[PDB]
Amino acid sequence: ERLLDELTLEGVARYMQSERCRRVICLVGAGISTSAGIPDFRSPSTGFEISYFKKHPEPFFALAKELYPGQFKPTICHYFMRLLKDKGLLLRCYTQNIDTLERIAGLEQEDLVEAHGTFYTSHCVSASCRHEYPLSWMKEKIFSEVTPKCEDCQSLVKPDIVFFGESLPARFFSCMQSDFLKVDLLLVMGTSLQVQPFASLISKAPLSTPRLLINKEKAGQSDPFLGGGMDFDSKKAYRDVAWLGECDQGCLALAELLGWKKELEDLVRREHASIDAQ
Ligand SMILES: Cc1cc(C)nc(SCC(=O)Nc2ncc(Cc3ccccc3)s2)n1
Ligand SMILES: [Zn+2]
Repeated sequence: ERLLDELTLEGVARYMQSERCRRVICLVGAGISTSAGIPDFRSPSTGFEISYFKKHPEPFFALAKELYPGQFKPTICHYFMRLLKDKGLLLRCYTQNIDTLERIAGLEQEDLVEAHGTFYTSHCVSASCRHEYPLSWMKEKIFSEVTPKCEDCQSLVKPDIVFFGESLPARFFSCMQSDFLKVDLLLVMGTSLQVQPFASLISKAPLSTPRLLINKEKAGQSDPFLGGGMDFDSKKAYRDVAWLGECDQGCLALAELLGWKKELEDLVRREHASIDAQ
C-alpha cells in the first residue's frame, strides 16, 4: 500500500485534497524562471570563484551587468507556490535560484531557503563590518559600472549568492534537518537535480512521502553507472510521479485538478498587471 491511489498528476491532486496532505515542500531550480525570461546560466543554449572575485571583482560585475534581467515578473509556477502558501499548505520552498522571483511572488523569508543565496541583499566582505545593502543599491553600482564598495569601510561588497569556494548557507542545513521530519509531499519543479548538496534533498523525504517531479525531462533516478533515487517506472514504483513539460504548464494542469485554476489566473494577471505598470 501507498499514499497515492495512482501514480499520476490526478492521483497527486486527490492526495493533496485528502486529510493526509498537510505540508508541502517545493524544491525548485532554473526551470521555473525560464518562462520569466531568465535563462539558466548552466544550460549550454544559454551563453564563479570567491577567491578570484575578491582580488578581481570587475569581471563578475561586468558579467552581472550583461545578465541583469530586463524585468522581474514571476511565473505561473511562482504564483502557484504563493497559492500553496495562501491555502496553508506550504511548509517550505527550497530554491536553487538567485533571481528573487520567489519573494516578488509573495513568498516570505520564513517560507524560503535560498540554497544558493540570492541577489536580494549584498554584504560588505570585511568580517568586522559586514554592512548590508539592498538590490536597488547593488543594481545602481552594476549599471553605473562602479565596482561596489562599502560606504563604511571601502571594502568590496558582494551579492549574497553562493560563489564556488563558499559553503551553502547555514540555514539550508538547519531547515533541512527539521522540515523533512514534517513533510507530506515533495513538489520538485524545474530542476535536473544535477547540483549538490541540493539534489540530496530528495533522499531526505520519509519513505512514504510522495514526490512529484514537474520538469522538461525525467530527473532524479539512480545512476546506473554509480548508484536510492526517484523510481517512476519500475514495478516497485509506489510514490514518485513525473509530469514532463514546461513548469507553468504542469502547475496549471495541477491547479486545474485542484479547482484552483481561476484563483491562479486571477492572482497571476493581477500581479503581472502590477509589475507591468512599473
Ligand atoms: C537580481 C539579479 C541580478 C542578476 C545579475 N542576475 C539575476 S538572475 C540571473 C543570473 O544568472 N545572473 C548571474 N549573474 C552572475 C552570474 C555568475 C555566477 C557567479 C557566482 C555564482 C554563480 C553564478 S549568474 N538576478
Ligand atoms: Zn564595510
